[PDB]
Amino acid sequence: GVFCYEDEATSVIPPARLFKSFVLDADNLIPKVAPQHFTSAENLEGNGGPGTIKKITFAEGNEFKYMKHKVEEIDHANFKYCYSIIEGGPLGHTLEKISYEIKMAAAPHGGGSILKITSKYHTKGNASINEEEIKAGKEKAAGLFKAVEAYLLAHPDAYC
Repeated sequence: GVFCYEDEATSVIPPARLFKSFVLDADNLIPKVAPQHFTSAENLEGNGGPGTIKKITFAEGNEFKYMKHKVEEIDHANFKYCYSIIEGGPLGHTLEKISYEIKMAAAPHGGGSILKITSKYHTKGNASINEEEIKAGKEKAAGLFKAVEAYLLAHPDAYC
């Protein structure tokens, strides 16, 4: 089954900075912002736009594997980034893909942003929403939006 999760939250930053940190500099920023679950990244093969595989290096406790993060549509004009995961630790037994859709919208907050991450989980036809793996995916995605709300609260300017 595809399950469809979202975390919509409010940031100190205009969404240009919030998309440009979370998604565009995901390669170093996410692995500095939940540094316990992600260690580093590399742009594996891609044109910078969609059809790009990023390789985000990935952990539980210690470093585990490379995970492969597939860019499917970027939109800095609406501060969106849609992506996918063809291979990875979560993909590993029970999932055939995961998607993410970022949209970053305007907020009622002064100078701020609505961040969204979506994540969907395409559970292999042998497997559910892994109560183990999808409860991790939803809590680790919250990890980043909260830790980025703090880190981008301290470097609002960096991604300008």
